[PDB]
Amino acid sequence: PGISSVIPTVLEQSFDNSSLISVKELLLNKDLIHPSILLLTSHLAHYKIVGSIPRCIAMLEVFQIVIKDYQTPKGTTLSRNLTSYLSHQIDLLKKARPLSVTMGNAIRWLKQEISLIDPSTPDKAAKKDLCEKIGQFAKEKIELADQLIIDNASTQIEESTTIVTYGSSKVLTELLLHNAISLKKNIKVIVVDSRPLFEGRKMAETLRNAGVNVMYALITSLDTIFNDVDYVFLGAHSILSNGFLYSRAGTAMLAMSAKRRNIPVLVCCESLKFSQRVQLDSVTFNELADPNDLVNIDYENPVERRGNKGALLNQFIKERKFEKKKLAMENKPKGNKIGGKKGSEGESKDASNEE
Amino acid sequence: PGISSVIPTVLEQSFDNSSLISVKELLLNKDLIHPSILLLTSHLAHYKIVGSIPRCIAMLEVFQIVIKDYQTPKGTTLSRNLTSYLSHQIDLLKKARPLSVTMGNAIRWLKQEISLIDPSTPDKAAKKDLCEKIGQFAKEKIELADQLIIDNASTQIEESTTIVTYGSSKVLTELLLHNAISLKKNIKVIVVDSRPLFEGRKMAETLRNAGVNVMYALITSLDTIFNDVDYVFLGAHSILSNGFLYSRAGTAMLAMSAKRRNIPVLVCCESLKFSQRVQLDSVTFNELADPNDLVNIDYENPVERRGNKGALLNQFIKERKFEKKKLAMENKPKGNKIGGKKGSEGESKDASNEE
Amino acid sequence: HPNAATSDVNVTIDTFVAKLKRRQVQGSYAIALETLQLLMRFISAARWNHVNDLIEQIRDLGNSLEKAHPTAFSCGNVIRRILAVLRDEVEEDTMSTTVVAEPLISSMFNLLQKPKTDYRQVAIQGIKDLIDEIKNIDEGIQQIAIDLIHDHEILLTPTPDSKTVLKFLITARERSNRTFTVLVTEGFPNNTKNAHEFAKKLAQHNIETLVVPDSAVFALMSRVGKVIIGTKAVFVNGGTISSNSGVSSVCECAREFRTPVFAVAGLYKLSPLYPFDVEKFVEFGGSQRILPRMDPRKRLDTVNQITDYVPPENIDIYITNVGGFNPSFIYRIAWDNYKQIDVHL
Repeated sequence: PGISSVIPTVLEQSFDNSSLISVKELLLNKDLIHPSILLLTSHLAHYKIVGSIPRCIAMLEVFQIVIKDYQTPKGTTLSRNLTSYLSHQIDLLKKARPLSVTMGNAIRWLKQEISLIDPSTPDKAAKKDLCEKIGQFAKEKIELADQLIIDNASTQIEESTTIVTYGSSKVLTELLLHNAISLKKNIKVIVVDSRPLFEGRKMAETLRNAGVNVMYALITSLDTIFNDVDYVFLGAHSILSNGFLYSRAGTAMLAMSAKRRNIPVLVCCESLKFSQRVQLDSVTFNELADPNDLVNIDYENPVERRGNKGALLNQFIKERKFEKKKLAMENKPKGNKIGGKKGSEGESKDASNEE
Repeated sequence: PGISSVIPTVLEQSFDNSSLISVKELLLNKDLIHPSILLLTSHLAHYKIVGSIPRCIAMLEVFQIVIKDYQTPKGTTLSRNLTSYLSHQIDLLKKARPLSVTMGNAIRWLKQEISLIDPSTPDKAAKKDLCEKIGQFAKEKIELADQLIIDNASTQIEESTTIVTYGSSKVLTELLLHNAISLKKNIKVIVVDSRPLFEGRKMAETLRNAGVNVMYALITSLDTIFNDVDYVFLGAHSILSNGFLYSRAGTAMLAMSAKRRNIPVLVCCESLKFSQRVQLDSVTFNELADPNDLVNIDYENPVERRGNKGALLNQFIKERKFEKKKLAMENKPKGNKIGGKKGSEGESKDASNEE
Repeated sequence: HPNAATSDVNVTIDTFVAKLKRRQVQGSYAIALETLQLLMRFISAARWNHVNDLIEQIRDLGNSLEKAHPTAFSCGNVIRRILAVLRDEVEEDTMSTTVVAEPLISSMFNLLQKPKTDYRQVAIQGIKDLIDEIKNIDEGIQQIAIDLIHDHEILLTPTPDSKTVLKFLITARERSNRTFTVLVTEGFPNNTKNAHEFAKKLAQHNIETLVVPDSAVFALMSRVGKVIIGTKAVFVNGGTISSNSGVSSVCECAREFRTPVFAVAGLYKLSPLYPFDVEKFVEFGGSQRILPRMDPRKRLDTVNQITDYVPPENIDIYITNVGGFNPSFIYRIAWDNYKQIDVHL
């Protein structure tokens, strides 16, 4: 059946609409669930590496694995309880960590596929062709697109560069790595780190693993870092029907700063991340997590100090809340690198109707 | 003392910084109150003409009259209960309607005067010179100051000008009259008026009575007349020690519009209007009146009509609240013509130390 | 001028220097107090005979102190104030010794045109007055301070390091009729613990407290009503040095949204010297606190700073013990406390 109720810490007065609670340690579940989904959920819940791009790929891989493992029952057809199973999986995912736009798209695609082939064909012939098709799709709309984006970026970069970067966006890491290795230009990389997830640190580590000249900074230290420095790059999660940048935590402020100090910002996005859902603020739907992330006192993740703070429930009238997904302003980013080479962010849903 | 508490209309959830109601109809009054004060109170309660400048003059006149009527008693000295009486008067005034900075200044001056003359001089000789002194003061800080303001305006205002004005500030009216008759110039005077007060209308009427081309303007139709307009003067009430104009009704909007569309805003002010008290928004100290003024259909002030409106407590939660005095911004009004000739609004209290 | 003249007469200078260098002394107030004490010691013990020479000596001492530590502004300020106090008295004395018209309190044309007493006691009294002033600032702010914040309004608080700002907040919170929601920005490399402490204090006081990370400033900005700075030093044109980390960006954001930006500090923190360079006055922090290891961290050059500088364009209000002032007006206040020649030493 699962688990219900029992939530840690205060519920707060403001920003109460989305799930923030749940299974962290498993106790009593339905005896039919494939464990790979559960494992994935466990990973996603306590993840520090993933950021919009790889999650969907991982999900796809999991689905493929499931298909490979899937065996049709002797009585009922191929699609009878499969849909129910899928629904259950979705519910589990939501309980663990809310579904992204890419994930939704993937789900839609899966549904379409299900509709395409009606229950009449044998087992070993259908899924052989399905898995191949899915692989082909993956090759087409993801990796190739990424490659195209990279190549576009390559021509767009001039001579003598000093760049400030943020996030654990895989595409950006790929880009920077490419710059370092195959282009052999005068590239300087400055990294910004955030409190909820150590993405900046990871980026820095990756850079080190290549051998790049790295400056390391935070959200607070920005007034002195400019005083020569030109380009600013950000990692996007999804672009809505309005045209606003619906992305991760510390991006919008950086963009604003860039705008203030002359030189504009450039953001990268895929040709599948676009959504039909309409929202213009972070209050509508937001990725909210447990206040356990904002407990550690600086330095590193595993330290555990008995300093000043370490209580939430016992404290009378105290609201410790943090947000993960933000909505950045429309006019501030100028450059968008998508499947159609180059374009403005004001296009919004030009690819959505195109499909 | 009279009547206190028990008043219609709710306290309201939004905007409750000042007390909202006070005596209007005379019943059971103390047998020592001078009738001129009472009459003034009756007037102010439902006034259409006066605003900041003439009010203070009227008050001064009343005070002079009181002094003339006052004689030193055999038992009590000249400085024994006069101060108490003054305090009582002030309290009455406050109860009736909130007061200006000029009035306060006048009160302070009076107090100073009281201290200055020692109770030893002949009584007849004392008040003889007192009333003369007060007259002199009035001539200096009002009439002479007005003249100075006029002269300042003269050098700055070009040949054939279009002036857009708001309210019923006497100084501005005087200036316009001067422009019309004494100097003889081509003037186009656009006057804007609101719903609860017909001050603009009155101004227009006065202009007509002289022989000036007047355009009647409204809050609903503002942008149509600007898009031509070269010079804008606002109805001044008090300048704060930050650089903000605490003024009557929708002047802030006008100022904003001016800022947007080419030309800066000009303000004419008295040397004694300045305040050392500081505030930066309309929420701080609001001047309130009864919602009874906005019940009837417009046309004229006294109508008494049967229609639809006339419910404050009868219907399911109905609040009909309005503000009389708002805040004008800092950077938008730059021009200030005072008793010390020239200065800007950024120069907040440079004249306050000079006196 | 070296320390050859002062060795057995005054010894505490070295101790003061030590306190400055290795940061044994903490909080600008404490520094100011120390400076005052030093001045008192100088006055009670040393010999003068002449007045101009004494003044020169004092100036030299001030210069030396400045050279020893530039980030200690309060120390400088106090000295300057003392000099100003001395100067007026000296001027008065000269007029009696010899045995004038002015439109205002100070004249510009007097510089162009050619122009024993018990002054020691007066000087001593000046120090006492200064001490008294230092003692209470919050009492002269609260009469103006608890007039701005209203019901159902939301406050945003960068820099909770200052002791005055907290007090100001507390005084506002005391009132039963007033209710407000508080958003607190953390400040990672310098302000975190302090911020936490502030939050705890707020909780104790029984007010609605919201702890906000440095990245989540943008999302809540549609609801933000007012901005308050925990500044450490005030200057001539309006620009201020803030008490470490996470102030500039927030101010910029406020400016963008046209949110009112308040500042509470005091006139002892106010300096008659100009902040011509950000790089000269602002001191930087430590690299060790951010990231562990050393051998790979030779490649990873980390940038982190203590103090923060905010331009005068963003900040509009400077409420002190005297009253409410502007960045366009505060210069005059400084002049009223520090004289014309006393600026350069």
